Amino acid sequence: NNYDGDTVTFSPTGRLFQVEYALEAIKQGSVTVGLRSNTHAVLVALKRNADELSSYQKKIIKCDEHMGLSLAGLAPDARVLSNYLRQQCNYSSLVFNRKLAVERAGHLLCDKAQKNTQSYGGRPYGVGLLIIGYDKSGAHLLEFQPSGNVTELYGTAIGARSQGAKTYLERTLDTFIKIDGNPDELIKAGVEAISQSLRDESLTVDNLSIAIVGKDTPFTIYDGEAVAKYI
Amino acid sequence: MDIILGIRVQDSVILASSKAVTRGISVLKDSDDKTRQLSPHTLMSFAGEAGDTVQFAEYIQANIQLYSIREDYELSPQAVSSFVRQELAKSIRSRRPYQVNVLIGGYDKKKNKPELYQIDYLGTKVELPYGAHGYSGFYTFSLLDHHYRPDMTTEEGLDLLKLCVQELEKRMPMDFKGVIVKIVDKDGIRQVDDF
Amino acid sequence: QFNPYGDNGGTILGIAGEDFAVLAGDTRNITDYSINSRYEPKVFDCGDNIVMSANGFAADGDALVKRFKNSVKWYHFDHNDKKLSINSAARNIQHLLYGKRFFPYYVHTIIAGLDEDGKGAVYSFDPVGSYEREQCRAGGAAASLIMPFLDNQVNFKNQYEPGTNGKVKKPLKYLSVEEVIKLVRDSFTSATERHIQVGDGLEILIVTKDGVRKEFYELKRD
Amino acid sequence: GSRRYDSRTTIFSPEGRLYQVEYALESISHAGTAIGIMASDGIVLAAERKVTSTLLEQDTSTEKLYKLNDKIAVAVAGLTADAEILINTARIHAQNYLKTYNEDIPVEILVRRLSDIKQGYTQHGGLRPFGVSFIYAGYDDRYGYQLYTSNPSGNYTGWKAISVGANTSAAQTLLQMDYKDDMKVDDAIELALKTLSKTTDSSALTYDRLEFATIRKGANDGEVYQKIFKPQEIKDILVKTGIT
Amino acid sequence: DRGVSTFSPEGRLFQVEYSLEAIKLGSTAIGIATKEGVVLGVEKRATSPLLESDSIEKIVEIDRHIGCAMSGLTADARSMIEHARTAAVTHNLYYDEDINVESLTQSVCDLALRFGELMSRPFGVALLIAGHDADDGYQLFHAEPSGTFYRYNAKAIGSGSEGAQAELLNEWHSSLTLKEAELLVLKILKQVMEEKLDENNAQLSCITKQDGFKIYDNEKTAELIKELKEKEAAE
Amino acid sequence: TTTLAFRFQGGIIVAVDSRATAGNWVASQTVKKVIEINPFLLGTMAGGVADCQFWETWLGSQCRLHELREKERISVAAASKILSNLVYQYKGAGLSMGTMICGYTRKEGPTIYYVDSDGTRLKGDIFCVGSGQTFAYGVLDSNYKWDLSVEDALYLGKRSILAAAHRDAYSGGSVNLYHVTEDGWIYHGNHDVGELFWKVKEEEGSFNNVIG
Amino acid sequence: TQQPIVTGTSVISMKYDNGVIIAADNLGSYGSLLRFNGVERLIPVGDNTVVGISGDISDMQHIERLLKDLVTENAYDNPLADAEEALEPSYIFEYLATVMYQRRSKMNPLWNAIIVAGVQSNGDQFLRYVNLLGVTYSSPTLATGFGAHMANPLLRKVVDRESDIPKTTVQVAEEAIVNAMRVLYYRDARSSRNFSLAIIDKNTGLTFKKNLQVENMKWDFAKDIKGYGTQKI
Amino acid sequence: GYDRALSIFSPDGHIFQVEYALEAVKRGTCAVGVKGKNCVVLGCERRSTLKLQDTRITPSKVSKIDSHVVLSFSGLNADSRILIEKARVEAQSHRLTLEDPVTVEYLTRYVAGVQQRYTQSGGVRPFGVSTLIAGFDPRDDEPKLYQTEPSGIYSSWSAQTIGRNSKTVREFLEKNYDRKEPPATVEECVKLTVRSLLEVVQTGAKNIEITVVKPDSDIVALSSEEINQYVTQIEQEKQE
Ligand SMILES: *[C@@](C)(CO)[C@](*)(O)[C@H](Cc1ccccc1)NC(=O)[C@H](Cc1ccc(OC)cc1)NC(=O)[C@H](C)NC(=O)CN1CCOCC1
Ligand SMILES: [Mg+2]
Repeated sequence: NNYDGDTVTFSPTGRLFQVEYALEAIKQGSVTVGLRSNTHAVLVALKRNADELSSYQKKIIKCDEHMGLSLAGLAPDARVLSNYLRQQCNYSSLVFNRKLAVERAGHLLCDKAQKNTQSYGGRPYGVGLLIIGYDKSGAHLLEFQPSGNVTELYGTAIGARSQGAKTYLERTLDTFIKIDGNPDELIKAGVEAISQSLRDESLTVDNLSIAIVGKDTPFTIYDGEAVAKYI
Repeated sequence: MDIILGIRVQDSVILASSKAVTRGISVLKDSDDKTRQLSPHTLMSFAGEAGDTVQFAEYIQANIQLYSIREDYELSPQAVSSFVRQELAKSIRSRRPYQVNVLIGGYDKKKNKPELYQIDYLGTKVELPYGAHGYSGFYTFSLLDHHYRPDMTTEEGLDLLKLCVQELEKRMPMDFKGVIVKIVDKDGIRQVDDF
Repeated sequence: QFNPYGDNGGTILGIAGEDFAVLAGDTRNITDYSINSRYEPKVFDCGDNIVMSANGFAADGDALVKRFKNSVKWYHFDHNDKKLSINSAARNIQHLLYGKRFFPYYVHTIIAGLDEDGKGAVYSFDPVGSYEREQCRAGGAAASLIMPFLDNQVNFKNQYEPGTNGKVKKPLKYLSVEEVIKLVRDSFTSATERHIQVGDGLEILIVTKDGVRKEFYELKRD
Repeated sequence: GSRRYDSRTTIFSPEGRLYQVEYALESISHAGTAIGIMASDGIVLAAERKVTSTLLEQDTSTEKLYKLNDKIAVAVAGLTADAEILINTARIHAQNYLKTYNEDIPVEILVRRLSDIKQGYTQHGGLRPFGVSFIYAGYDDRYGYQLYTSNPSGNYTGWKAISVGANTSAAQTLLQMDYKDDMKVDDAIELALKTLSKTTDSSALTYDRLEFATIRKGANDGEVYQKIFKPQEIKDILVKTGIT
Repeated sequence: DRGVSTFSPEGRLFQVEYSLEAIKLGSTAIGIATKEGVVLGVEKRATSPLLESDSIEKIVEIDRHIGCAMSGLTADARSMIEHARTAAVTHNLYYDEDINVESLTQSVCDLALRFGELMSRPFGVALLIAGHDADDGYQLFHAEPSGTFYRYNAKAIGSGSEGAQAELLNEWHSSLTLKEAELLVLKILKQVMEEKLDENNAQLSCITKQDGFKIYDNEKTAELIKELKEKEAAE
Repeated sequence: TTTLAFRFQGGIIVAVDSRATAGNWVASQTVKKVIEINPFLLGTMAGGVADCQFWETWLGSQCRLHELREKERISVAAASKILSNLVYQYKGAGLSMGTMICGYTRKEGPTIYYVDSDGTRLKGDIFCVGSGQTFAYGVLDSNYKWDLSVEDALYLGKRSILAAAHRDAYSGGSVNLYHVTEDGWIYHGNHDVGELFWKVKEEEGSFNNVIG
Repeated sequence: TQQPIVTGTSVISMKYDNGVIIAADNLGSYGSLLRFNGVERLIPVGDNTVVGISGDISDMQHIERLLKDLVTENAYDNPLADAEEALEPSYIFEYLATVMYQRRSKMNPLWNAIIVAGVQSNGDQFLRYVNLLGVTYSSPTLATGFGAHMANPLLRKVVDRESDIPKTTVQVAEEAIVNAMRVLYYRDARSSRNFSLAIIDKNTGLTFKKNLQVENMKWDFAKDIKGYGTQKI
Repeated sequence: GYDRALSIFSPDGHIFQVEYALEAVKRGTCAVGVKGKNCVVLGCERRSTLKLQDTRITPSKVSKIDSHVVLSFSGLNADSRILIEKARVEAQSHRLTLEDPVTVEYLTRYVAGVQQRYTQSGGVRPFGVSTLIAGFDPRDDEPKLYQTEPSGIYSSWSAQTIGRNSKTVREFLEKNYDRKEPPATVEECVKLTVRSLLEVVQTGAKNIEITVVKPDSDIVALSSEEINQYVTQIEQEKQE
């Protein structure tokens, strides 16, 4: 009310309204799902269009051969943060000949987002990210929020009506976690998960976006006719 | 570059400047005009390091032209020469100084008098009846000491100048391919085409 | 006074065929009169069917290859996974090299691959970024030994048709990969004989539309 | 952050006016009146000191009239402290010009630069403008005797006779009435003092509440002299014109 | 007042949303993409009859293979075009090739959110970027001050946009010829424009692989206007 | 290097050799020393290969930006001055360039500008630049007339490079010919000195110093 | 631009079937003055890497601090700091190689020759060299300074190529290293008798041996040498 | 440095600071530009509440940017000096690098760009100035007349006016100016310019300034008597 003019101001109950309004931009964004087994990690994203004449806004971005994310909210902010991740992954490779741990990737995003919530003039990032990767400790899935809070999970979902997919994955937890050495089945579980967030619209060929990374699989994105298999 | 001369007579200033541009063992050009008009009644000749010369001349030219447009008024030759000297005086203590020597010939319309200024790359200014830069001076100064008179006409000044060019063509080691002569007087700047 | 440069010896060689290209280089690494390694590769697959070698001062060579490999990576990120063409790679490398015009990378660089028509391509660079596409180039310590042999055997220089009174030149033709590898092996054994910084092993990278293949051969170790 | 306390000094009103410039002019309208009158053979500068105290040291005082160089002077109306900042800049600018060209600075060039500085404070920087209006009185060999005025907006104009500060409306009407082009310095002196005497908010105009100056070619042959009047000299000139 | 980079309670940047209102006030610009080329057309909209309409430059070349049309606060577009041209030429210098239309658009859109308390406010202009490259062929992009860009088969921006877009929805198909697209832009522009459409208050342009980006002459457009009126009367 | 370009009745001839050297080592015989900036502008290269190659390519990018911004092809004077002002900024740093900016525009007509790395910029009708410039001058000057035909001018340019290619140890390879008209530049082929010398010797009867 | 003051001489090393061996004497020379005798020039990083350093000792001590700090920094927010995300020899080397090349490029080098010996997580032997110029190379045997000229020839008789590594045991390898250290003591004027030796094995792990001495030296034949030519007495 | 974003969007999509800068232009004295067949004429109003002025030294309303281009304006006087100075500097810089004086379009484009930059830069307000830029391109005899405004938009005009009561004089010019036949001579062009100002001015005494620009750097300002003759002639034809 009087305490939402900028990020540098606390409310009387200890809230940061600008950070909460940034969180609200994610809720308006299109649904995206993340889930993993012990061998592979999968992103599934529902893409959104302006109208029937437009393209479908790309939701998934590659960060390295072994890491990448999906976005929900302000896409330009995802571009800034993904670019930062690309550089950090790249610094780790050039300097230490070391693939950046997915956990460190999360820590770096957390600290970058935080600085924007404590200084005058700046603003919080207006996007949520689901980072998947495969590193020296196996498959991983992270959830980034622009408050700074990063969380490691077996599965999750962000965006509009994400609660449907998040409930489904919470039920399916024991099943999909043991889909080891089988990419197509783990994707199927993710495609079924995102289907719990659909209303009036269904998954079409230029609507669905899937990404996968794993033990013997570089981070690769599937669009167009390549996702027709899963509808 | 190399030879630039200047003679102030009764009613005008006459500048002579060699036409040769040499680089190594090749005379690349024999029709080079080593001068810029700074204002309608002010002419500057120049000689020195390659590149520096023209870059400096055109830089001064741009500044004097800027002043003229701003004030709708022509700076006196004395004022222009002082501006030029100060730019060279700054330059000499720069990281890379302009290695350019200049003569400034002008007609002061307020005084109705011709004025010749000799300024070297250090920023050493002197007003003179006759001036020269480089090795030219070693022949022309003594020659002009003898033959120059302060009340001479423009025609007498040109004959006096022919005498200098002849002496230089006789005794100078290098072929400087003749000179372009220009006259600065009450009616402005004009070029003598047959010299 | 500290001298930032050194000479790590060795030599490299690139030849282009009709539908392939080879980039060869010996595996010896030296300083002064000592051998540092008998097998230290300096010919690298950089992705997008581009092979590269920067011979001379190894620290600068490795730095350059590392930067170009990284340039290929960011080219994909910034231009929707588009394939970096060999001509575009060449121009990019010029800027990498010329960027250090006043503190140069002490290396003779050669890249090889296929052009956008599928034909074999070799590009070669000086230490400060000047480049040129050729059928043929030797680089490094033994470049002066090998290059004239390549002029004669790849481009048929100074060879005339017998009985034509030195009037008709030997016609230019593409060489088979079998013939090219024979020339590479003979070039390197000859260079090994007469140049002290060349020897130990030979590693050839062959580039066709199918990918990048390797071949290794022993060289004299003295 | 600090946005909360920013007055925004360099913005437009909905009517297209600069608030701070308008309010600075309102401030200046309460300052002691200063008058400049340009004659054919010289310039007069006359200014009224702001309500004087009898214990004020009058002879060693300077409030209104300042010397910029040997050929140019200014009359001030507004904040004195602000004026001195600008005067020292103007003095330095004149010396830069003399150093560069070996010629005394033309009056307009000096006036333009000082006015350009004022302009800058109205367009950028977020600072308050200078609460000062100047009357410039000077001579050069191009235009001869010149009078200018500049104000907080950084706008300047040339004049034959002009007033700044308090009661300019009344003062300008009186100057417009009695001024004529073939006027001499001694006549202009009388006009300046008569105008102040009628527009003054004081009971009667006296020597101790005035600063006075002339710029004549009344030196010896083709050269200009600046005369900043002493207290006794103002007392005499006030008697000579029959005001006291 | 309030911060320039402030979020609304609905999760949108105030300034970006307000700049979108400025674009709705702008003159209409329409783009249509075909397999034979991309057509760009704009409403000039002279404020007075004394203004020489040919000096109104709302269609602009970025490179030989990329063109651009604008709508909104058109003065803001100058630095966007300058950047686009430099980006296009710079890429050709570094890589000895033409730059992808998408990569160009992305480079322009990177400027968009570089505002705050960088420039003081978002751009008040939307751009239609049309071009061709070897990879993705003929393309049309709509670049906004939000930093977002969409690829379009057809798109209208400006005051008559929502009406024109609904018309483009019906008329566009994947087998349109270049000539069909030219007439379609003229037709839809004539519908949404205030004043009567002619060669002086409307301008056409296209980009083709063969001839590159070309702004049409007033003589050429006049014939297409005459061809359009005759065809509508013919049924 | 030996490069030349001269003005005449029928426009501009531009001729260059194709050798690159690293000391006494012949680095290349097939180097390209003319850069085609646009259909009406040419640039010749002499001196440091990288310096010439890098900055004249860069010059081409600046000329393209001019015509995008100004909706008009850049003048030869303005194009040359971009390059000369650039190298002047680097004066002392050790750039090595001897270049000639040759081209046609409506306002200028056929124009040639000499630009070097010390900041010298000269308009002129005839220039020869490079280590073998003097050898080219000898032949070119002694056969030059304004009224040469396009056929004779092309040959003289070719013959002047051949002269320098022969005598100058750091020139050779092949001759690249160009002809600039009001309609733009026209390429007139690559001519290997290996064949051209003997062809010229036989047909012309010159080069009697050589064992036939 | 530097000049080295207190210096360390040769560092020698080689690969064997299960791991790597590295050695270096305990001397800190001050020109011709053999100033310091308790200097450790082999520095372990974790339980899988040993960095051997020759050249300037002040710069060596700086590098020690960097490696020490690298361990600390790697442990931060790293639950697998003693497991999957522990510092590998290849990570430690690439870091040093980067620093060395950056410092030479700023014309202010760390005046050292460095050999990083260790065993990777997959069991592979790691052995690579880097110096003040940023020059890097790898070989079955590696040595710095005089070691390059005298040790390498001896060590290459045991492991002359890659295929000789599986055929070489830790007993044979250590024997060759200890012999090489003796030869260096005979012939290098800036070497000492006391030295340290480290074995990094993929089974038995890191074994760090301190206060070793060169022994079984041949000096007896010296009694028979008289004058420099003609002297019989 | 002072960073505040002064020019910003409002809910309706307007930048009020730019629009309030237009109000400053509307307050300024009237300026008019009319281009003929072989000339351009710049006319300017001077308010007559200022008597005792010294017209020798008072800044003229029309300024030379180069010998071939001129610039008149309406709005804040102090602001105009900053634009004129920058324009004059760019004019000399263009001659220095391109070896050719600026075109009128280029010089206009530069001035318009400066004005635009002050509408989305932090810490600054827009220029309260609209300009009329007139002249002839080098080696060209086609007359050029351009207008700029605080927002940064610029365009070419056959004839145009800016400042106070500009809508009245624009109304006059819109019916009195024929595109098919512009003022064929200098006299015709000056007269049409003076006529248009007489719709708004008051007295044709020392209130109207006229500056005529012709091809090849031929610019001259008319004196009082010369202008007064046009005023006298127009009034006598009016009484009909
Ligand atoms: C003739 C052959 C005489 O040199 C020409 O000038 C020729 C010009 C030329 C221009 C464009 C393309 C090809 C050829 N110049 C050279 O071939 C040139 C000679 C030269 C060498 C060094 C120089 O620096 C003082 C200046 C001129 N050769 C090269 O540039 C060779 C290929 N490269 C190098 O020598 C690499 N050096 C350049 C300087 O920096 C260190 C590395
Ligand atoms: Mg040997």
